[PDB]
Amino acid sequence: MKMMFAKEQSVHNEVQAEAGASAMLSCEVAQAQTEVTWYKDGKKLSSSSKVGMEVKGCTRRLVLPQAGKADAGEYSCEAGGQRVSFHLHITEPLE
Repeated sequence: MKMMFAKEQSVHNEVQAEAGASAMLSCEVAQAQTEVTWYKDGKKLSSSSKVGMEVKGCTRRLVLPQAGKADAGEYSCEAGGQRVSFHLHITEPLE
């Protein structure tokens, strides 16, 4: 049991942005680091060539430095008892 409590990165609000903008919805577990089944509406998690999905030793972080039209939608994450609610209303000025 480590006392390294990370700053709460588990977003839970509705924020908008532009196309190619930088959206950030990361989930960090500082307790019984349980695997969390995360999914976004429109973005399918692959390797890393498309979006910037990295796997942290502790939890996982959904870094998307290009919030686009196809990235707009609702984000639902089911963590060990905790959850993330991040609604991104992105714009389409680019492509």
